[PDB]
Amino acid sequence: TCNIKNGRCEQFCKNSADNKVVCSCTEGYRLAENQKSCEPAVPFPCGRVSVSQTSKLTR
Amino acid sequence: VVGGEDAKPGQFPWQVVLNGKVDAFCGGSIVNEKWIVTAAHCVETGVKITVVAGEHNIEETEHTEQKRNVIRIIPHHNFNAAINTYNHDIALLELDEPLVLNSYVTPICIADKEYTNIFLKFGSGYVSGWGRVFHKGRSALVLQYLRVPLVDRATCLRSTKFTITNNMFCAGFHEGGRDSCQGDSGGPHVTEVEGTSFLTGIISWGEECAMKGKYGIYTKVSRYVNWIKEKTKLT
Ligand SMILES: [Ca+2]
Repeated sequence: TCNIKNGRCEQFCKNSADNKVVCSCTEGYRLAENQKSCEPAVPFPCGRVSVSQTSKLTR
Repeated sequence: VVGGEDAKPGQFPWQVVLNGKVDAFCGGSIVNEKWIVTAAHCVETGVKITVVAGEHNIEETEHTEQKRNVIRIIPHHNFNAAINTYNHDIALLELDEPLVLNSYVTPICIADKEYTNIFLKFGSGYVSGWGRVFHKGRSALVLQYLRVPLVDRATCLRSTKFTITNNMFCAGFHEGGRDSCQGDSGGPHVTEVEGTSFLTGIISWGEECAMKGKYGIYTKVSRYVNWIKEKTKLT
């Protein structure tokens, strides 16, 4: 159920049938294979930092 | 923003600055390539406005800046229905030419009514802008940001003589010292959800800035997301 930890959905959750859940994502993202996480479906999805920041790491 | 820190370039890629009869007078957030959401009090039906996305230092050139002209302004229909209440302080700006999205120019996400409210209740959001960095002091050259805690409604109500409507929320610290301020209006109050930022409020009004016992007042975006989505569709 969506009651606990948002149904394990990274973004949106909706209760379905028999106490189970259906996760969804906002525009610019698609529901991943595991059915819970949200992955970018466009080059510059809303709400994310993509400069990543700094220039001194393994990257 | 009083008591905040300098943003790093590209840290709030949805943030824009509005220029007009007064330079860097308000902020806004990118809804999509053709639309900005800001505060209605910033856009007095009439005067010409320019929007700059990809901005960081207002006095230098970063070569990331994208300037656009505003061709249409839509203040919420109920703003100024009453006088001097600041209720429904939200407006949409259509750009003449589409912004080009990249790492420095990216939209803010906007959830449905239910989730925007759920995100606001997490209780911690970021506000940013180029407004005053001191009550009655100078405006910022470099974009500033600040994390501010949500304030429970009763303390909110109890903190001012002015009416706090259900289309508003309070955020800030009990001890003061850190707050959004004049010039920051229209900028976003955002909530980061697992690395993805969602629009939860619009910097709107307050009494002085960063004073102890007072809090910043924000437009409650959850009440307006249906309106934002109806007006900003691209064809
Ligand atoms: Ca600049």
